[PDB]
Amino acid sequence: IEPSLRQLAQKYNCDKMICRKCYARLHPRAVNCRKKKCGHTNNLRPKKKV
Amino acid sequence: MKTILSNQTVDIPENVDITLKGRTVIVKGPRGTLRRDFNHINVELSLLGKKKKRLRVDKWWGNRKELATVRTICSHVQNMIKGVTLGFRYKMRSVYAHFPINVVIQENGSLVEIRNFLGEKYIRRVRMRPGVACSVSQAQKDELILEGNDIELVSNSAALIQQATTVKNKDIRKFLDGIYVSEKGTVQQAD
Amino acid sequence: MPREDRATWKSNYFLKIIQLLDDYPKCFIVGADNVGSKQMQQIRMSLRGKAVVLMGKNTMMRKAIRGHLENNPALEKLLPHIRGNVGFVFTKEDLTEIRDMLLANKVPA
Amino acid sequence: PNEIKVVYLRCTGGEVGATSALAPKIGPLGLSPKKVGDDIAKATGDWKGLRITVKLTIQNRQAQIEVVPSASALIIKALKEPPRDRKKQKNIKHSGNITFDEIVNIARQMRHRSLARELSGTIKEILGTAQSVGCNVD
RNA sequence: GACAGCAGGACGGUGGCCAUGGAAGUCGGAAUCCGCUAAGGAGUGUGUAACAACUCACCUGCCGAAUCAACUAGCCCUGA
Ligand SMILES: [Mg+2]
Ligand SMILES: [Mg+2]
Repeated sequence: IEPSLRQLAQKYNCDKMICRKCYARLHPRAVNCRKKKCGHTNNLRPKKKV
Repeated sequence: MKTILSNQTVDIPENVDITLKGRTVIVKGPRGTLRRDFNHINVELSLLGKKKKRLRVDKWWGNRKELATVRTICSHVQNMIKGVTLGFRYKMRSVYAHFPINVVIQENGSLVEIRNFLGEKYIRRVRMRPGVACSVSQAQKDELILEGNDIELVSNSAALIQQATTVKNKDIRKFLDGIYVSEKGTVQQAD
Repeated sequence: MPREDRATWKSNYFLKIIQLLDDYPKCFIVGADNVGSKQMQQIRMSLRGKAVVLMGKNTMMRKAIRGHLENNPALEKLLPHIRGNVGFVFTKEDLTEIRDMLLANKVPA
Repeated sequence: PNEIKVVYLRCTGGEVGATSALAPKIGPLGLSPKKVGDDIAKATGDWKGLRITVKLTIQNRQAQIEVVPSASALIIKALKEPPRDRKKQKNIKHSGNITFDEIVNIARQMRHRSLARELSGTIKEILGTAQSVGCNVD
């Protein structure tokens, strides 16, 4: 299962920030949902671990 | 606030020889030649220096968005100069669970054919870009190396591979399966 | 941090550098890559007796001795100065024996 | 030849080695009972109890449990009677007054490691170190 | 000489202290001083169940001129 490769796959699919209003996956450092459908809010939450 | 003449400084090394016919940039080097078309950008391009090959990218007036634009030309000319000297190399370790993933190169380095992909029966035939080669690397478990000149084409190929390997209707925090980009680098090392 | 505060923030280093300014001929230009372990005491303890080793930010020390010089010379320790982690044991002792003891006497010795 | 350096096995209050540990002395080495039963049997009688150093410094086909301590064990040593508790006796608080000189008499066999001068060094360091002793010498 | 970026560290009296279930700053508790300095928080955390590399706080080099934080109102967008 190779935990370094697990770190790589979790880097590509786990540690993202999810916006509470637009529900889009963004980036681990991002502050704002880039979508027009909510309008660039600063309302986020981290993506849930197992 | 309608600024004036922002200018970026692009050094050019000794091996490569640049030649522009307008906003169309044509670069020659050891690893093939290269060109792009910057027509829609409306920025003064000029070069100065007898065999020193300094390039300046100059935009007058503008807006804040266009002062943001004037650095992007500098960065793309930097990436073209890195490519035409060295070339870009993407190293991808395939991460597989209880099912293996078989990856073959079907014809001449262009076509990539992915199999067995979580036990799916569907053979996944993916067509890469023109101007880029792909090889299963040696001395490492299921590492796949893509080599090319234009970084947009090479990384679009890598994106096509990692979006060909995408898990449907499951958790994607479990089922961490796919072919992902692990390392970005140059063709010739130590440079 | 309000300039001097007469406390130990900014112009106490700019009291020590400029008040240990009239006791020496020969800043010595000791520089080490890392001192995180007991290397700190390896700098001071072996060179005690005449134990000094004081220099803060080289960014602080750009116009510092220039504006508060009044010593004419020893500003020929100019732009060869800033660069590199330099500790400055400014001394008053005999000849090169100081540098000789340091030619190795902290990191492997 | 068959010699090895220290491991610092302590945090115990008895002697001999926290149990009858003079039988499992053999193992992944070739040592022998040379200082597990005589010098520790005197060292408990000399500097009895209170979890000092006592490391294993094997030199030639034999053990060597020669004790080389430093501070905070040598300032927990500031006592005149150990009326033992054997466990759990209300966490017995030996916060005891020390005499006027912990400066030249309780520091001289302990020094060469404070990395300073003498008078501004070890003397002033042990006063900041003593967190079980503090009853104000004055 | 900030601001982010690259480079260096991130101690010692001191395996300090509550414990001996670990704790040698890393689940928890009281606290908390000082020295060396360029600065280290009797240590933000990563991670070995624990020992350890490691980072953060804090500090120094290359750098070059504006940068950061709140708050307000015009247009536009979300709300629709
Ligand atoms: Mg389901
Ligand atoms: Mg509207």
